[PDB]
Amino acid sequence: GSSGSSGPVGWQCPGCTFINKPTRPGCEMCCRARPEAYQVPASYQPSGPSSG
Ligand SMILES: [Zn+2]
Repeated sequence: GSSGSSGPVGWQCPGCTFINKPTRPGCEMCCRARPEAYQVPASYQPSGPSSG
């Protein structure tokens, strides 16, 4: 495969290669379901704001 290809986050749509957030199991462009094969880093958050 590719040596050191971490790149940006999110799973690249297996159809439109649309780097979709690691929290969105679906696509936005071709709304093509997320490829189960892919792997998401458990214990992940949308990085929401805090401190009111
Ligand atoms: Zn897509």
